[PDB]
Amino acid sequence: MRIILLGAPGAGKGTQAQFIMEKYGIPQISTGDMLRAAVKSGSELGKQAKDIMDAGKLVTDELVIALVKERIAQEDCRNGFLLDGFPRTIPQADAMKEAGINVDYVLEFDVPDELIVDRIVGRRVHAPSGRVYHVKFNPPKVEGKDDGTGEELTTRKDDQEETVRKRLVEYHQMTAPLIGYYSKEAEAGNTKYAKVDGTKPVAEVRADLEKILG
Ligand SMILES: Nc1ncnc2c1ncn2[C@@H]1O[C@H](COP(=O)(O)OP(=O)(O)OP(=O)(O)OP(=O)(O)OP(=O)(O)OC[C@H]2O[C@@H](n3cnc4c(N)ncnc43)[C@H](O)[C@@H]2O)[C@@H](O)[C@H]1O
Repeated sequence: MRIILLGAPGAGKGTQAQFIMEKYGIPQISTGDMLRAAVKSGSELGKQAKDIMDAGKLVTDELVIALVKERIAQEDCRNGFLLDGFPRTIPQADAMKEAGINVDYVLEFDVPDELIVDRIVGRRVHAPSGRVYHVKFNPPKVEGKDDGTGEELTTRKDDQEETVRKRLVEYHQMTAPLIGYYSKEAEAGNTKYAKVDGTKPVAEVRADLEKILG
């Protein structure tokens, strides 16, 4: 099956992606992880994102579409995948449609703007796997360590307050309209749409999603 996760910065998409992946056995396609990885390794496809991400702005549709195409062509996506942080704009959604990439579920994670900044300062990550934690809301089993590899967790270069605020603006400008776009898609019978309350505890959000996805 094919799923799109939608919602504001910090809404909880990546956290639940992990559960959907390890549960329904489809790969997580995370544009944020992919772009960070490209920057880290200096890969020709995506190293360009470095400064853009630092400024809290969106990377060009052109760049991210290329990355997803390349990722989605891999054997492990043949029977479905989870798009997490993509599409991010209408043109990104349109490209998918032009390329014949329909999806079965669009899942919207609703969180009030006012919870976003506070929430994200607690965020810690394991960049090699893309796993994410929160020091209060979803701590690692061992303080400061990734559960799976025991490596020291880091803080994302773009998780600073000022940068989160810029991302939230860009989100409302460019990304928020995908709610209407995919709702219309659902009204046309092209996919299923569901909104979840992303203010509930992680386990409860996981439970709600299970109800939706079966
Ligand atoms: N398609 C695209 N086009 C153009 N540019 C692109 C692009 N994709 C990426 N980019 C670029 O990359 C930069 C960052 O993009 P990206 O990394 O994709 O997203 P973000 O806006 O930076 O923040 P997230 O979307 O990763 O948050 P989330 O909804 O996954 O929530 P999370 O599960 O982490 O949780 C947040 C925190 O809270 C915790 N938490 C999770 N759920 C809950 C809960 N229910 N209650 C309490 N805490 C919770 C977590 O543990 C964590 O600490 C962009 O600004 C841009 O430059």
